Order: sequence, then structure tokens, then C-alpha cells
Amino acid sequence: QITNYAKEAVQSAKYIGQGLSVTFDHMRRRPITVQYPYEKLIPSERFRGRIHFEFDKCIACEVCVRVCPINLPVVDWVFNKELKKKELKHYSIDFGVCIFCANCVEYCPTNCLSVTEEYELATYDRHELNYDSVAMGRIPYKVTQDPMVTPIREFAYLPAGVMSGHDLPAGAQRAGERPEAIAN
Amino acid sequence: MLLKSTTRHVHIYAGHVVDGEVHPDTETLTLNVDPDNELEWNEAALAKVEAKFRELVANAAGEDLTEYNLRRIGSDLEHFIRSLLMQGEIGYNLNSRVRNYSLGIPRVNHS
Amino acid sequence: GVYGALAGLYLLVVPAIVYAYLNARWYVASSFERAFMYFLVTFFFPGLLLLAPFINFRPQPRSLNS
Amino acid sequence: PAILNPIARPEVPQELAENIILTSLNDVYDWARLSSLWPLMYGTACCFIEFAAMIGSRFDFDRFGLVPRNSPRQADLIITSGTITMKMAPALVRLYEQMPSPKYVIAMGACTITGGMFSSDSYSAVRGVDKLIPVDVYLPGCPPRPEAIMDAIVKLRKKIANEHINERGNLAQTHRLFTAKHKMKPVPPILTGQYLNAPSRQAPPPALAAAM
Amino acid sequence: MTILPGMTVKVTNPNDTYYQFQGIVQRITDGKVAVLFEGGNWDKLVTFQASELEPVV
Amino acid sequence: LWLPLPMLMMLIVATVGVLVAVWLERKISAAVQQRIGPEYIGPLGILAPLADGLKLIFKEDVLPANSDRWLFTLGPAVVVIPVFLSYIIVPFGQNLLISNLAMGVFLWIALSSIAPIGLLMAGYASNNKYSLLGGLRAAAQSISYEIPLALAVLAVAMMSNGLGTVEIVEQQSQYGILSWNVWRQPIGFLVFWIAALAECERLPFDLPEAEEELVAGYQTEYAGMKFALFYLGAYVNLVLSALLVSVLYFGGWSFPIPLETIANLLGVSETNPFLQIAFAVLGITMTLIKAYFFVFLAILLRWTVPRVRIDQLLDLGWKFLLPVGLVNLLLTAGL
Amino acid sequence: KIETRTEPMVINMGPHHPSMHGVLRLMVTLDGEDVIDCEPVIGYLHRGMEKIAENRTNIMFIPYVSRWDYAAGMFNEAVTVNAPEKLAGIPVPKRASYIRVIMLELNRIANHLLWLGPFLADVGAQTPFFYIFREREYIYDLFEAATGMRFINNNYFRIGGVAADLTYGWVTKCRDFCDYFLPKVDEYERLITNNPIFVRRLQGVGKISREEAINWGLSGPMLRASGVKWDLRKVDHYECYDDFDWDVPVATEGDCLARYIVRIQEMRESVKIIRQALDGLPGGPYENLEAKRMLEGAKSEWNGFDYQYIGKKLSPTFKIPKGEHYVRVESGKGELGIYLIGDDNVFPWRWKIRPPDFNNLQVLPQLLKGMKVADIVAILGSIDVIMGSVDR
Amino acid sequence: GLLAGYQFVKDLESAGALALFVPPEGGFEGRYQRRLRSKGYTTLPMSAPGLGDLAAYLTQEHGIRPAHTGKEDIRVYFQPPLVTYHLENLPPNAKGLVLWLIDGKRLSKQEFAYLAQLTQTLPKFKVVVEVGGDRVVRWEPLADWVAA
Ligand code: SF4
Ligand code: SF4
Ligand code: SF4
Repeated sequence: QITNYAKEAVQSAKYIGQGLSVTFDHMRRRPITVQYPYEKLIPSERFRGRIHFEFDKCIACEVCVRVCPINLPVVDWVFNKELKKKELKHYSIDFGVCIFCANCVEYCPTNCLSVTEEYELATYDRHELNYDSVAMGRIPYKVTQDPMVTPIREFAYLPAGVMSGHDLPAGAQRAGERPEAIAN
Repeated sequence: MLLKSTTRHVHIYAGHVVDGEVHPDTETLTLNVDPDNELEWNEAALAKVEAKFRELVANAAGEDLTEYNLRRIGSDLEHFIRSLLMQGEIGYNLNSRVRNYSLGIPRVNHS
Repeated sequence: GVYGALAGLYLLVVPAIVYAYLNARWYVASSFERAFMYFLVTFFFPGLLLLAPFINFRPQPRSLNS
Repeated sequence: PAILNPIARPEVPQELAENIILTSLNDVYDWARLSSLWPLMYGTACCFIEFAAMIGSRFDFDRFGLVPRNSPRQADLIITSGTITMKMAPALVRLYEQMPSPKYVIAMGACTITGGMFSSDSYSAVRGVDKLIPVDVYLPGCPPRPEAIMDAIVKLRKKIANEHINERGNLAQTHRLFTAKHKMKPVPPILTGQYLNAPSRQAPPPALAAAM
Repeated sequence: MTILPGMTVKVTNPNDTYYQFQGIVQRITDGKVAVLFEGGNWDKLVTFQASELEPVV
Repeated sequence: LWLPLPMLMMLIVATVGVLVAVWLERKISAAVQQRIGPEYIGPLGILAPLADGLKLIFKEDVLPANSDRWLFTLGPAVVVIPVFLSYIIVPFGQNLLISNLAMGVFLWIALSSIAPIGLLMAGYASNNKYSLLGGLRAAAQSISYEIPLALAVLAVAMMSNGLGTVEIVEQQSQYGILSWNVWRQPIGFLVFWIAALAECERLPFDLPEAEEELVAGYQTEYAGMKFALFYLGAYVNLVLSALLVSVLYFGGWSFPIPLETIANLLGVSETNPFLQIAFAVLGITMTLIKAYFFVFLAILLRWTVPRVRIDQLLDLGWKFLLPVGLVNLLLTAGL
Repeated sequence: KIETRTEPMVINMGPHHPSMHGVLRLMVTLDGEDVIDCEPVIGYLHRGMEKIAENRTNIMFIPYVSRWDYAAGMFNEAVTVNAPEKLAGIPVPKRASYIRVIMLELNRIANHLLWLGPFLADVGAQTPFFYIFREREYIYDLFEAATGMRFINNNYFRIGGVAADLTYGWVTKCRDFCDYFLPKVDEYERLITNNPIFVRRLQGVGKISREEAINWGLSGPMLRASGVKWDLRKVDHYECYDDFDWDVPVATEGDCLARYIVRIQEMRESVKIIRQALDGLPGGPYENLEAKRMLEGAKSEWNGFDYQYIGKKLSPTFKIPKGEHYVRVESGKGELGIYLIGDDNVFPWRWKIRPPDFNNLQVLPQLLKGMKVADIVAILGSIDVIMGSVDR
Repeated sequence: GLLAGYQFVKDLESAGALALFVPPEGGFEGRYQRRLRSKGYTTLPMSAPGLGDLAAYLTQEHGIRPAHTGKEDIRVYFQPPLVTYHLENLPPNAKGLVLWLIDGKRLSKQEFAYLAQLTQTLPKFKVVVEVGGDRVVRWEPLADWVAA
């Protein structure tokens, strides 16, 4: 009646008041966001960006092909029966077909293939992703050595205690390789 | 229902086009080759596929009206449109705003 | 409407001060300064829309001391 | 012949002349399109979580200007996010045909470029979405990082600023229509909209429930 | 000290995430040197700025 | 061609009033999710309302296949003309009024009644099944929140002895902040504010179809310049409804003596050239300090409440906001 | 043009589907407000996964498998490497056994954090969607440290154990996260359990009893919210989950409110298994294990067959032996299983994935029997559905 | 600044090999391949990491090996050399073409000078190798950049 609609409404007229001051207190916090072209995020030590190649190390034995998920890396090789060894002449991994699973870099004894860190490889034509053996053998792009990036670190690379990579003036990873070599 | 087969170079519909709004029929098949203009055509090869379009509709005129059969025709036109390019009859467009060369790259014959 | 005396006080000279104020204390300003910061933009907006493509807030290039 | 898949020579001269003002009013056209292109909220396979992570907090989507709109009429950009099979192939070209005319598809992931791990032997995956729609910017990676999808938008903003205002006649589709009459026998549809109240679920059939 | 393709170097500087890892150098360039780290399973090579790398005998 | 000076100066502050409310939507709603917002365009996002609307012009505003042609185009032109005509009411400033109509808070509720036809001739004409289901639902939502909003203005017209919107805000100019109508009508203001928020804001609207009762609402098959009238014509009503809150209840152009310390949302010194222009334009526009607090509130209230469904949206307007709208009118009378 | 008839209106939910669980197509039909029939048209994302597996070796297939349950990731690599390691009798080192448990429990936390985002948006509150992906990027960067990718495509599980051991500052970096996140599981529980509007959207909405939820074939937090208490980690004594104490969360009500509180208490129970596995890891952290391999480098208690990350690094030409199999893993959506039968060559003869989200989906037409239109997505979201596991 | 004239057109015909330092978000690079293209110069935007040894790709015919994926043989697609093939198509009623390389900061220093000493030895042909990042787009010849 006239004695209910000003008391059956305060049950939710004050729930928004304890919902407004909660959401309004999210604006006081620092905006956790990683602006890409100006603050690139440093990848991990095991991140699999794209493949690096050394031309004078792969003696044409195609274990890069036999453990590939889709038999991708194109090994163009002759038998070369004059010098009693097989030597290749081309090595092309079609990116775009290339998932970055890195089975070639695991099953190799001679340590030829290797993963870089770059990922910003986004062209205008798919046939420009057929990286040649001298086009995979170029230098990586390191996100620290660029005079526009302010390269912030990742989680599990901050020091122990902090869960943000923005306002970090110094520090390192939260463990040491050899503290316990001269101690124990 | 408007059963159809929409690939990039081939848009086979089941029905005749009456000024943009397609009406689904039971007898006819509309085909427009290259709605996006990726291949620059000419006078002859726009009439060469009619020797393959009207062949494939007539030769396969004993099967059902499913979109599996409208696709099975369109997968043979787009394998005839490619055989025009590997014979060098038509060529890619260069006024086109995209340049991905979806039917293979330009390459010379025997090195 | 004043022809050129009071209009330039609203359109040009005071919004050029806010753009210096917007660059300096925007991310490091407190919980009280940020709410006042949104009021000057919602008031000098026909002033700040004029000198919009002349000032770029892109960060300064680093020196690479390492 | 001489060259397999030859390139047709431009016989049109492309007299694209203007003064300073009409290329100043072309800078306003090209800036206002690259700076606020709205993506269609499209996602099929695993490379939607990589793109849904970019909508969120750690990487801001709407920082370059990209407000995602979930209908093809309002949106213009479409990020081909995940594997397209033989089904979802005509449901995507229908999603591409119903957009206003400066569209700019980008591809995304290894499966819309070549059909990444489904190129060797899959009986229903369209190997690459350039078999269906014209792609502006490719993007390999499996999945691409959410820092790398904002790289392909950076490459796409370099493609909008190249676009000329008076070359808008190629932004409309052409009509090379033909018409042939078939002799195929029409069939009734398979998937009508009844699952529960179909008269095949309520009771077991005779000559089989005896030994049941 | 000049670093030839085949020496065993390690990073020294503390303001970098690749902080004390050692690995074999590969593919020196005009101003940069790449070091194949071989960290655990997948050997990842990261460039460096032709300095800050104390070699190991 | 608009030889009236007051009529052009109002059409600009009804045009820059949209771009404030679009930019404020993309920065307040990006503050409450801890992200930047649109950077990289303008300084910090100032050209995001310009560039979002300028790209809507340059797109092919194409029709669907089998649609009505004269009602598709006239669809958005009935939603946005009465919310643009009803800016002729709001008298921001002591020395500014465009037209002193002898009514006008009744002409505003009259003109805001034509907008359910604009959602009907757009939901019908776009001609798919999910825009009749969305058009008949969007039309049946401005219906229910219109009688509560017209009774909030009945109470504040009883106290004001008129409908002239200068004579309303002149009754609150005798005591500065003691005689604002919010202090005397604290239950008819929430009836105004909940109903006005339920006719133009983005929390009780079926346009984001994450609930999938329809496809994407009634503006699904719209594109281009027609879609810009449904999009940059929704914030025209968010500003006008927020203006009329700060005209009816909160006193338009009313405030005490400004001679205070530096804590008055201004600079540092007392008599600078910077406070004389923060006073004189405030001696021209005092209401759009208040009117951009409820636009700040309506954006912030979008993320505060959950998305109430349409089954409980019309169980709020008819069953709650209208009986409270009645007993407020009797309590504003004697009884 | 559209006409207004008195027949039941059938609407097409569309394979566009602007949501974060893939591509269905529901031809649901309406009778004013209550739906009366609903057929799911699935198979839009059938990329031919059982036909691929007949022409792959095992180590060529582990990159393929984290795409079925692509919300989780390495829940699918666990089943694939457990097809011949449980058949050829390859012994797993116990440090790798406790390393897998840390990854599988970190996936289940990241599994329920992808379900919770779109689900809370479907039933109401839209702003906690962005504060939940912020909690998901902490689990991504932990997987990014040990494995080289964020959430899928991490060839980390092997037939002989795990691929490689962890990084250095890792165990102290869960202890930051997995002791910060646990105050927030109790935060998401108070959104739906309090605020009596969301319980007016979930009480009795999509109910199923116990006996029909076992008959229809259901597993995971659709089965356990039907009062069944069947969890495959306790049932099948699987990979050192029996060395910990933990509970199986049951809520015997059946409604969609019962599936919220199971999937919240499986986040909280997964943090308890993490804290006991980090403290029970047999060599401790890796920055302390490699030191003890340096100070006593000849032969110690360390460098055993346990305290290492793999038993024997297997050849790429590893033949799956002859004999059938069915390997069960309680995934984040239900029970995930493969049916391997192999000849003695390097390829299997048949690889029948039993998806945990396939057999939870067939009750969705039965659950949508008399339910309104406004709670169609609250039923569809509450199955923890992922299209890609359904369609394979 | 804001209103750009046509100084970028005359700077490319003068130097022959430019080097653009654009903001790293893109969008303002391409307003200078429009004034370049309004003055008759066609533009072929390639990719800089995708190009192999530029002797074998720009002026020589190169064997692009396709992805055989285990279900083919090792094919070799001998593409024609790009600069001489895209110049023979263009009639002499227009000017030459440019090579607007993007992501040019990952070319080696030897391959910068080879793109510098080739644009003079080839008539009516230029390169605009977009390299580096800056707050404002500004250009300089490649002759000064390789000596920097
Ligand atoms: S895997 Fe290594 S050894 Fe084998 S072919 Fe490739 S590069 Fe050579
Ligand atoms: S990156 Fe992966 S898919 Fe590509 S060649 Fe190497 S192992 Fe094969
Ligand atoms: S390539 Fe892999 S990650 Fe990318 S969309 Fe396909 S399945 Fe998903």
C-alpha cells in the first residue's frame, strides 16, 4: 500500500549503493594493460617464435621431416657422389603451414635448427612466408634493442612478491642458477 | 531453400536471378564467375567456361538436388578456371586491392 | 557571442594549457585528480577538438644505455 | 607457353590526379577508416581465445579503435579466427557478403592461411580462407600471440592509408551472370526443426523390443 | 673482446631477463651477435649487442 | 540558412554534446575494466567520436533483399527528429533561452512518444523474423517507462506553478542549493531517473544479444549512415534526459557566490585569466557541469546493475515505477 | 515479408553465434514463451581427427591433440601419451608423475576460468568478464615458462614422462598466484549465491535427476551436480592423485545452481592439490635439485630413476604394441577417453576419441523442454560446452 | 606535420633509395605511398624478411620450393625475377615502380646497401625501405643510413 513501496524498495536501493562504490573503486586502481607497439612484452626463455637455420650444419638426413606433424621442411638435396657425402642445396619451411610445435629442434644431434623469439611476422601475401634458407638465417628481432619499446617483463619472470611487470625498476627472476655451488 | 555453392571464383546458385534478389527454383542454375575480380578476363574465356558449365550441368543431370552436387560441379569449374591460367589464357588483375595470388604464383615454363 | 576577445580564451589559450596538463599527470595522478581531469575535457571539448591533430602523445624514444 | 599463371598488363593508364585539397580531404577519409574499424565477433576454433584475450584487460582491443560488433551489417573488419570446414564455408561467405563495402578481411592462424595441421590429410577443411574470401593481411602462428594479432592490425592500418578515394569502383562486385537449366531430381530437406516431438522417440519399434 | 662464431659466452648485465645463461654463439652480424642458449628442451637463440658477454675458457 | 544565431549555437552544443558522451563512454567504461581506452587517435581518444562517425558515412548503406524501401529509410528519421527537436526546451544559462514556450516539459513528453513508431517502422521494414521480435519488444519498452516519467514531471510542475522550463528553474534560484527540487522530491527524482535510464541507456536494451532471445536486436539489418542515426542518435537522448534531470530537479544555472578558495574545481590563484573564463562560460553554460555528472552516472550505472531481462523489465515499469509515481503525486499534493 | 501466424514459431540460433564456446546451430521452436523442440546441428568444426590419427606417429600427434578440449590444453595430451605408456608398460618416473599433476590441476583452474567468464555474462553480470581473463593470464604465463606456448600447442607430455623440467623462479611463482587466486574463488561464489536475482535465474532451471543423468551418459560437473560423486581420479587410481587428501564436491539438487557451486569448488579443490604437490615434489624445486646434482655429481640419492623428468627419451620410430585399450582422464568438462587399437606398426589402427563434451550435449534438447527463451543460453553455457571437442 | 605536400615524391626521384622512420602503430606510413602513387609511380609493397638473398630474388629467377607436406614431390617453382617482371608489365606512359618494403628493420646491413646500389644501376626503379620507429614520420636517403 502506501506503507510498503518506500520499504520494499530499500532492499535493493542500497544494494546498488554497495555496488556503486565497489565499481567506482576500480577506477582508483592502476590500469593493467600492455600497449603493444610501445610496450612489447618480453617472451619467455622457452617461447617458440620462428625457426632459425644454419646452412652448413644440416647434412640432408631429413629427421626434420620425419618428426614434423605434417612433413613440412622442404629438403632439396643431391647425393653428390664425387665427394662421398650427401649435401643439400635448399631448405624451405613454409610458414602459414608451420605450426610452431618445434619437433625439429628437439630431434637433432648436430644442433642445426633452433627457435627465435620473433612473432610479429604478418605479411600481405602467403607466398611471402616461404622463407628461404638464407631468409630463415637472418637475425632475430630482440624487443629490448628497439628504441621505442619499453619492454616489460612477464609473470614468472618478475621477482617473488610482485604480480605486475609495469612499475618494476630493477630485480631479476626469483631463483638462482648456482647459489649452492660454493655454499653446500 | 536456395541451395548454393559459394567458392571464390564461382557462385553457383539453384535459382534464377531476378534483379539481385535470387529466387530459388527447381529447374535453373545461375553461375557468375569471378564476383570479386581477381582474374582479368577477356572475350574468349568468358565463353570457354560455358563449354564446361553447360557440359557439367548436362552430364550430371541424373543426380539429386543437393548442395553436395552443386559443390561437386563448382569444384570442377574452379579446376577448369585454373587450367585456363596454367595454359596462360587469362591473367591476374592488377587494379585489385588485394594481391594474394590464390591460384599459385606466376612462374616461367621449364626454368 | 564575442568576436575574438573572450572566444580565444575558451577555444585556444586555456585548452593548450590542459594538453600540457594531460600529458604530464594522467597515469600517475591520484584518485582525486583523475575525476577533475575528466571534467576539464568534458568542458573544453570544442576547444580541445580544434588542437587535436597538432599534438601527439606518443612516447619519447629511449636511449638504449645497456 | 612462356609463363604459367601470367599477370595481365594494366592497359588502363590510372590517371589518379588531384590537387592538394582533394588529397587533404582524402587524408580525412583514410584516417577515419583505419582508426575505427569495427571487427565482426567471429570465432570458430582455438584461435578465438587468442583473440578474445585481446578484447580484455591485459591487451586492450579498443585502443587502436576497434570496437567489436556482433553483426555483419554494422561491422567491417572480420578476423578469420579458427578453422573453416566444408560446413561453415558457406556460412562464412554469407558473413562476408553481408558487410558494407570497405570490408578488409584479415586471416588469422595457420589454419586460415593454408589449413595448418589439416593440410596433410583431412577430408573436410577448406585449406586456407583465400579459397573463399579475399584476405588483406595474413598472420601465421598456432595460435598467434595476442601481441601478434595487434601486429597484423598495424599492418592493416598501413593498407587502409594506401587506399585511394576515386578507386571505389572496384569496391563493388561485378555481374558475369549465366543461366543453365538442369535435370536434377529435387529432394525434401533432411533437418527440419523437430527433435523431441518427432514421432520416432516416444516408443520402441515392433519386431525388436521382444528380445530387448 | 671479439666473439667468433663458436665461442662459449654468457650474459653479464643485470637489467635483462636472459640474465646469466650461457650458450654457444651463432651467426655474428654487423653490430649484433646471437647466442644459442639451449635451455632445457628447445634451444632458443637470442641476439645480443656485441658486448656484455663474458666468454668462458 | 539558420540565420538565427541562438539556433546555430544550440545545434553545435547538441553536436559536441554527443561527442563528449561517446568519448566519456569509451573512457569511463575502460577505466572500470582497468584498461587504457582508445589511445593512438587524437591525443588520448578525443577523435574517437569523430572517426567512429565519419567512417559510417563512407560505407555502402545497402538494403537487404526483400525489404520495404520507404520505411527502411524513414526508420531512423523518426527516432531522432523528436529527440533533436526537444532541445528547444532546455535553457542553459541565465542570459540564454532559445524559445520561451508556455509549456515544454509537456512538449518533451509529447515528442518523446513518437519514438516507439520509429522503432516499429524500422523493425518491420528491415524484414527478417528477428527484427519483428526485436522491434515489437523495443517498442513495448518505451511504452512502459513513459507514464512513470510523465508523473515525475507532474509533481515538479505542481511545485513550480507552471510548465515553462524557465519558470521551473527560477523557483530554485532563491536559495541556491537549499531549494533544489531533489531535496523536496526525493522519491519523484528516482522515478524520473530510473525511467529515463530505461528509455535511452544501454543496460535495459536488447541490442547486445549475449542473451540470444533475438539475433542482434532491431538494428540488425542496418548499416552505414542509417546505423549512425541509431547509434549517434541514442546519445542525443542520453544527454537531453540528463539535461532535464539537471533542469527540473537540480537547478539549471543556479549556484551560490563563486568567490572561494582553490578547491572549487579550478586552478590555484584567486583572480587569474583562467578562472575568469571558467566563470564566464559558466556564466553562459552552468548546466553542462551538472548534465555531465549524470552522463557520468548513467555510464557508471551500466556496469553496476546486472542485465535485467525483458520479463522483469516490464515488471518494473508497470508494477513498481507507476504505483510509486502515483503516490508521489499525492504526497506532492496535500492528502 | 513476415506474417503473424498461430503456429509454433521456429527460430534458427545461427552458426554465427557471438559467444565463446564455438559454433552450434539450434533450430529451437517457440510456443509463445516456452520452447517445445530443439535440435542441435553440430559438426561445423569436424576437421577429421580420427582419420588423421591413423596416419601419424605418436610424437607427430601430440601437437594435434590440444585442439579438441582447446579450453584446457594438456588435458588432451595426457590421454594421448597414456595410450601407449599404459600399453607398452613404459614406467613413468615419479617426479614426472608429480609434474603432470601440477599441470593437469593448473589446466582445470584455467578450464573453469574460461567457462566462468561467458557464463556470468549469460546470467547477468557483464563486468566480471574482464576481471576473470585477468586471472587467466597468470596461468598462461606459468605455462609459457615451462612450455613454449600459452594455453594450447605445448608438446609437453611425453610417453616416458614429461618433456622437460620446470624453470627456476617457478614454484615460488605459483605460491604468489595460487595463494592470491584462492581469495577470489570465494569472491565469485558470492556473486550467484547472494544477490537474489541470479538464484531466480538458476533455481530449477534445467533440472535433471540422478538416474537419468547416469542413463544419458554424463561425466564431470554435470554428473556430480546430479548427486553421483563419481570422480575418475578417485575411482581409477590415476598417476599419483591418491597421494593427496582432497574432496569431491557434490551438490545434489540438479538445477543450474547446482552446477555453479560444483565448478566453483573444483577451482578451490584444485588449489589444494597444487599446494600438496609442490610440497611433495620428490626432488623439490629445480633450482635446488640441479645444485644437488652438482655437489654430489657421481651418484647420490638424486639422479635416480625418479627425481628426473623422463624415464628414457624415446625414439621417433616408437611402435605402439598390439592390443586394445581405453584410457580415461577426468577432464575439466567430464571424462575424456580414447580407444586405441594398434597393429605393431607406428600408426594405430583406430583412435576413437570419447569427448567429455559430446555426451554432455545430448541432454540439452531434453533440458530445453518447457524452459523459456531467456534461459536458453543459461542452459547452453552451463554444460561447460566447447565446440571443437564436440565436433572434433 | 599534418598537411603534407608532394615533397616525398621529389625526394625519392632525387635520392633513389629512401628510408622511412614511421610510428610503430602504422597507419601514417601509407599516406606517403598515396602521393607517390598519385604521381604515376606504381608501388609493389613486398615483405622484407620474406625476401631471401636480394640478388636471387629481385634481379634473378628464383626457385620457390612449395610445401610438399609428405604427399608430393620436391617441386621447384621458378618464379620470374620480380623487378624486371613487374617493370615489363607497366607501360612507359607512367613512371617506374617502387619497392615499399615493410618490416625492413630485419634486413642485414649488406642488404641495405644492395638496395641502395641497385636503384641507380636500374633505371626508373626505386626502393622505400621502411626501417625503424619514431614519434613523427620523417625520411632520409639510404646513403646516409648505411653510414650511420
Ligand atoms: S633434424 Fe637436424 S640433423 Fe636432421 S635433417 Fe634436420 S637439421 Fe639435419
Ligand atoms: S616448427 Fe613444428 S611444424 Fe614447423 S617444421 Fe618445425 S616441427 Fe615441423
Ligand atoms: S591452426 Fe591450430 S591454433 Fe590456429 S585455428 Fe587452427 S587449430 Fe586453432
